[PDB]
Amino acid sequence: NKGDSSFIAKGVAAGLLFSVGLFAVVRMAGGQDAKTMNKEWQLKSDEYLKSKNANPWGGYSQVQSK
Amino acid sequence: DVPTPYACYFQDSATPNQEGILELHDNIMFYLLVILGLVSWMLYTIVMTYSKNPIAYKYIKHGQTIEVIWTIFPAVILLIIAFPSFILLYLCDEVISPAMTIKAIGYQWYWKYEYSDFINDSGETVEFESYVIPDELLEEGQLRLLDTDTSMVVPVDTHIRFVVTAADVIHDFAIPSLGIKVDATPGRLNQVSALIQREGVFYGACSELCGTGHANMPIKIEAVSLPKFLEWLNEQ
Amino acid sequence: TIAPITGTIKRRVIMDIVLGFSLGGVMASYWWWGFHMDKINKREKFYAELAERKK
Amino acid sequence: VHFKDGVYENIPFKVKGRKTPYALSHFGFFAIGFAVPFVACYVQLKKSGAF
Amino acid sequence: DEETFEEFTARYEKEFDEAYDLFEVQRVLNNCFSYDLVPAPAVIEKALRAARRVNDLPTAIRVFEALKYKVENEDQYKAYLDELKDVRQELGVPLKEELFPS
Amino acid sequence: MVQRWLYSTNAKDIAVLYFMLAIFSGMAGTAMSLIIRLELAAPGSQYLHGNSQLFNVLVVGHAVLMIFFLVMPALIGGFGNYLLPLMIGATDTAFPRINNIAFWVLPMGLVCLVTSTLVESGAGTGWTVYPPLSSIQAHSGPSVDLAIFALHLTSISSLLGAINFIVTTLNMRTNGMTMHKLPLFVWSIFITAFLLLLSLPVLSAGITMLLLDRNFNTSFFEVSGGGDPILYEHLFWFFGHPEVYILIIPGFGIISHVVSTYSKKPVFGEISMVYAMASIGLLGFLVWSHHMYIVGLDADTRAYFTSATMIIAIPTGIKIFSWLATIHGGSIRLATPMLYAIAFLFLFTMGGLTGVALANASLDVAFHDTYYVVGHFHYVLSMGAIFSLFAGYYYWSPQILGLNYNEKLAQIQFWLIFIGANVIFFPMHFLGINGMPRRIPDYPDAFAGWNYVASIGSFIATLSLFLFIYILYDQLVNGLNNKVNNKSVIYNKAPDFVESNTIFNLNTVKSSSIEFLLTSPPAVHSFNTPAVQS
Amino acid sequence: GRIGESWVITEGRRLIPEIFQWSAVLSVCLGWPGAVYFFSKARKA
Ligand code: HEA
Ligand code: HEA
Ligand SMILES: CCCCCCCCCCCCCCCC(=O)OC[C@H](COP(=O)([O-])OCC[N+](C)(C)C)OC(=O)CCCCCCCCCCCCCCC
Ligand SMILES: CCCCCCCCCCCCCCCC(=O)OC[C@H](COP(=O)(O)OCCN)OC(=O)CCCCCCCCCCCCCCC
Ligand SMILES: CCCCCCCCCCCCCCCC(=O)OC[C@H](COP(=O)(O)OCCN)OC(=O)CCCCCCCCCCCCCCC
Ligand SMILES: CCCCCCCCCCCCCCCC(=O)OC[C@H](COP(=O)(O)OCCN)OC(=O)CCCCCCCCCCCCCCC
Ligand SMILES: CCCCCCCCCCCCCCCC(=O)OC[C@H](COP(=O)(O)OCCN)OC(=O)CCCCCCCCCCCCCCC
Ligand SMILES: CCCCCCCCCCCCCCCC(=O)OC[C@H](COP(=O)(O)OCCN)OC(=O)CCCCCCCCCCCCCCC
Ligand code: CUA
Ligand SMILES: [Ca+2]
Ligand SMILES: [Cu+2]
Ligand SMILES: [Mg+2]
Repeated sequence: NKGDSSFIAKGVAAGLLFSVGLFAVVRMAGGQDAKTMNKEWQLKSDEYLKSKNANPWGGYSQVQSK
Repeated sequence: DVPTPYACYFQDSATPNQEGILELHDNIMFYLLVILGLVSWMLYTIVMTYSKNPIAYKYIKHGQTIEVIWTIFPAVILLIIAFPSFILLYLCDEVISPAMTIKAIGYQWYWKYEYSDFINDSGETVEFESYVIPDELLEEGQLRLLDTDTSMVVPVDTHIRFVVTAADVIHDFAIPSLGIKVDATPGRLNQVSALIQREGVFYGACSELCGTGHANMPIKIEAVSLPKFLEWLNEQ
Repeated sequence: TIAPITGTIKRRVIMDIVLGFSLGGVMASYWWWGFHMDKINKREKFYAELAERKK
Repeated sequence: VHFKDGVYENIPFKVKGRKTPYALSHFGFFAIGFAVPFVACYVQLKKSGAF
Repeated sequence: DEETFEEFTARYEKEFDEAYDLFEVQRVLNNCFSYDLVPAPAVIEKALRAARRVNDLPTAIRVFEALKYKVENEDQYKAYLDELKDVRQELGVPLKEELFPS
Repeated sequence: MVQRWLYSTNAKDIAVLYFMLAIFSGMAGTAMSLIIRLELAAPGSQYLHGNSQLFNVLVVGHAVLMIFFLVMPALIGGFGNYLLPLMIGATDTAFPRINNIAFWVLPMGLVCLVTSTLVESGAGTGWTVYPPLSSIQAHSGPSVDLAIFALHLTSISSLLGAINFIVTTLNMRTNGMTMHKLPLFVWSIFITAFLLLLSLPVLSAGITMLLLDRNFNTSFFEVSGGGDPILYEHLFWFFGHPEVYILIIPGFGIISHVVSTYSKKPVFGEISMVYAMASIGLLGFLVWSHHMYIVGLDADTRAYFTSATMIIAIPTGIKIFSWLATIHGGSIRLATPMLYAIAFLFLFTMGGLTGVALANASLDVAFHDTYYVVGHFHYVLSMGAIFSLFAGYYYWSPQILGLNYNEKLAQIQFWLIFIGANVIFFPMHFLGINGMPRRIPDYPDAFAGWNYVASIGSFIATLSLFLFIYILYDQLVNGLNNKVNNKSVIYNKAPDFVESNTIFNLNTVKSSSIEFLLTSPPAVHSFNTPAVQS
Repeated sequence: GRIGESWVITEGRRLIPEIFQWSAVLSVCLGWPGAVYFFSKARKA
């Protein structure tokens, strides 16, 4: 019926929002971060890999954290 | 040599066998993209035009020309990529004139390496065990679940034969950047060959569910120069 | 008098199939000559400079 | 054997004319299915001494 | 099925003359517009004279509506409305655009 | 009431019990895949406190429930037992008491697998159960025994049901219906019944021999007595591959009916569809060692299995082009069953094209125990067989039940699972090509990126399943009202262009199979005077 | 002869808009992970 496609698009976008916000609540009961998941630790990893000439044409950097 | 965050491609290659594996992957994906381009286009332009067709063509039920043609076309494509896929299969199985052999044995959550060519100045068997460094003992900058307390040292530009077996259950000797993957079965010895073209450190892992410690059994390999390998060998 | 009108849907399945092969044939052409050939030439430059360092 | 015909007659469970709401049966049945993996985890984490 | 266009008209002309109620005139008309061709003007004329004989005006209106869906251009629709001029005028059949003008 | 559902000899009542058990089991197997994806969200111990045995236990439970307790009792035990006798005019099945024991062994096989995870430490072996990891030295206690007895009870179920399906099709057709006149869904249950009959007995030899090593001092696979672990893999995989086709072909026959109904066109080249289904069922017995490409077989053995695996792409591609030929030039009606069928054609093609790469033995060296493989078989099993199971329920349940469902609620459900399934499994190929092994609870830190993305999509798809559970509730409480208001679709075929509204009321149904001509809930005595066709 | 405009012009007017709508759909189905990496810490710092 007229007005049904708009109800469908609104229901899909409301289902995406609820599941994503529920994931972030269950994450808050998870365990602590690993001790190596920091930018300070990840920049000494790159120090070791640049000496050993790691990945000489596609990149070796391990930096993905804050 | 090492995996990287958000990577969507092969790790860089160090051997001619992994050079050829990548060449066959890319050759096949050329033709899988033509086929996906056709099927997704026909699907899209059929829904968009015949969802608004009020009179169906109910008297079209067969066609001799198209049905023969679309039975032959997938056979030609399948035959085109089988030619280089057969050549690569027999080029990697051959192990001709190697200069050294190394044995690797899998255990309940560690590896073990043996050199028995008796080239060192005192003519013994060089052997040691390799263990993952535990999380509590890591030094800052070392790589979690990858770095080991001892590693395997090999020279560059040398043909090497690997001999792989196991002691208790099935394991798997695997290093992505070298093009190596082979099961390690209690009772039999398999072999593989390699020839490394540059120096560096190459990381791998066990690839045959072996129990609770299946994730804590990594492989680390260092490739050095020939005078540097003889000095390391003659000491350890 | 009106000449017969026939084969409208027969000749628009020929153009769909031709279009599908052309569209999928430009996605595959970029993958080879744009992406794959790009990584091959970087690799071949690392090695060809490595031999010169060996002199 | 002769059975009855109709709408709510070819299923083993009662939906209408019942005292308790049918929602307690419908969602209670699918809740117990979703809950057996968590009972297993509880027993095994209480064996390892984690709890 | 190897039927030439000339055999197509001569067979559906025979099929519109034998239809004896509304179900038959609508069923024969449905199958005539379901091929990969536009029926000739002499077939459309017999379909209008078959709906007159069962006394049904909406079926005669829908005949020209299907005609404007099946043609390839709007100048093919016009050339039909210029051939069947007398018959649409003699039986009193309006066009759907003329009946519900926008 | 007691004797209608515990003493049953009616094939329609038994098919309802199958579907009830099948859907109760997909709850448990989805809950296990959610616990698995939460522990894989980030590096480190997350929710299981570092118990790696427990993580491995939940992976076995996940695979066994999805395959042997959801997809087989629903596609075959459910739809096969309900629609096959009605589509050929049969008054029952042959052997009605055999038909009843093949259901009641599945509840007993569930109280064997569940009690297997609660005893000692469970079975942390993988769904393939390779020795020596699964022998008494590396897995002590009664957990692996209780899992083998569970698999034995599902084999009795599927074998007994297959013998019943084969006799009924060959012996109880109605007047005028010859084997060339069968509906395509009847052909798909008939061919599947033959693959089960010739592959299940080889699996029962393999896992009974594994039970003998553990408890009776036997050396089929023990290396100290001369046995060989590689023998078990030959025996297990000789049943395995035929199984994956035992899971897709019934869905091939469902897709044929749905696509033809919502196009108003008959299936293009209907006779070559049966020939293709038979060729795929025959070539599925000659390809099993593509699952053993790296265990040390000969190079000439590996070159045979490469070419044998590739040529199953020819008959399957005939079925793909045939389905696109029937919707071309159609009059498409986009109800909910039609949405799943169009997504099946796009998502099954993708999963099957990643299998063609895996078929070459040279390339499988970089594709062994790699997430890349996990990405292949969740595209053809979860966006494949699962999507055809949704298409079936929305197609036949209003007739079977007499109750309509909320249409616009069902299109929200379809889009939530289409979006969420793609988010879980598409990045799995990126992890595998970069080299991430499978069956690990923990990984190096460079794999954190795509593993976080996939764990989010796992919440999207579980929410879509909970919406389906509500749609079932709404259909069972408000099904009669869904017919008088405008909240549901009444006719899956609309009037033709020149067909008037009142002429359409003379024949509402234009069907090429019997099932849409019965009363809405079909009568318990469906045929007295046999149906007749020309 | 033939009445009206050429069949090339009539078919051209119908397909050109659909080519662009096809390439904008397949890019979303295959390129959506490229957007996740765009807003990541690992990318371009
Ligand atoms: C039937 C087959 C099936 C199905 C449906 C699924 C569904 C899913 N699977 Fe799994 N999976 C396997 C079969 C299946 N899987 C197998 C064989 C393995 C390998 C085991 C091994 O490694 O030993 C495996 C392994 C596997 C792993 C590997 C773990 C590791 O290696 O240790 C992961 C990881 O995330 C995973 C995830 C998922 C997810 C997220 C879904 C979810 O996306 C599901 C998405 C959709 C749904 C929520 C399901 C629909 C719900 C229903 C109840 C249907 C009802 C329908 C009607 C009745 C009409 N699966
Ligand atoms: C529904 C289940 C299902 C289906 C249908 C398939 C179908 C196929 N599978 Fe798969 N597979 C599994 C379920 C399935 N598989 C599971 C569960 C595993 C892992 C088991 C485990 O380890 O636990 C697995 C693993 C697996 C392996 C083992 C890899 C490994 O473990 O290392 C291989 C090897 O070749 C394989 C290949 C194929 C091929 C070639 C098809 C072919 O049938 C696909 C053919 C289809 C198409 C090709 C698409 C359409 C075709 C065209 C449009 C024609 C035009 C095409 C060309 C010209 C190329 N898959
Ligand atoms: C148009 C294109 C498509 C459009 C695209 C649409 C989709 C776009 C998706 C982008 C959103 C992705 C966000 C990912 C979720 C997230 O980042 O959570 C942040 C943190 C948890 O994230 P974490 O890093 O994994 O937590 C670490 C675990 N510790 C160490 C804490 C134990 O969470 C926290 O701890 C702090 C936040 C606490 C939760 C409050 C936030 C709001 C939730 C409210 C709850 C509402 C619903 C729950 C009802 C009960
Ligand atoms: C696809 C890329 C993104 C996917 C993920 C996001 C999905 C979008 C979120 C949900 C959209 C809601 C829209 C409302 C419904 C609507 O649009 O209805 C508008 C039309 C008709 O309704 P109407 O307008 O005539 O009347 C409105 C009266 N109220 O229905 C459709 O056309 C449905 C389209 C069917 C598509 C079939 C399944 C598609 C997946 C197959 C893969 C496609 C091929 C890929 C290769 C090209
Ligand atoms: C259904 C299964 C499909 C199979 C697909 C498996 C993968 C095949 C290999 C694809 C290579 C991707 C190019 C890498 C680009 C890159 O360089 O990535 C760059 C970044 C991060 O890169 P970075 O920062 O780490 O380093 C390098 C920095 N330059 O990522 C991304 O932008 C993610 C974007 C996703 C790419 C879209 C993939 C489209 C391929 C469609 C395949 C169709 C299947 C065919 C039929 C089966
Ligand atoms: C707990 C309540 C007890 C109340 C106390 C009694 C007081 C009076 C209250 C009156 C209620 C009487 C209670 C009797 C039990 C009862 O009616 O519902 C209780 C029943 C349980 O019983 P069961 O017979 O189904 O067996 C099962 C016991 N293990 O739940 C249910 O199955 C809910 C199941 C609904 C989900 C199935 C959905 C499938 C729909 C069919 C579609 C088929 C498609 C087929 C295609 C092939
Ligand atoms: C663990 C140790 C292994 C035990 C094996 C499992 C035991 C389960 C069955 C127990 C036997 C009870 C008798 C039921 C059989 C019966 O009665 O067959 C008799 C049926 C009765 O037909 P009807 O009454 O349905 O129709 C009513 C008509 N008067 O005739 C037929 O069908 C004809 C075909 C005979 C085929 C029988 C097959 C034998 C069943 C066992 C198959 C096990 C396969 C797995 C092998 C390991
Ligand atoms: C066919 C189906 C298609 C569906 C489309 C997908 C959309 C559904 C929702 C997807 C979930 C997003 C996962 C985010 C995980 C996360 O947390 O992202 C983290 C990253 C940062 O990285 P970080 O290292 O700082 O993380 C730190 C961890 N704590 O922030 C983001 O990038 C924000 C997300 C970007 C939004 C893109 C969403 C995709 C839409 C595609 C639109 C079309 C693009 C076309 C390009 C050609
Ligand atoms: Cu050794 Cu896994
Ligand atoms: Ca973890
Ligand atoms: Cu297989
Ligand atoms: Mg393996």
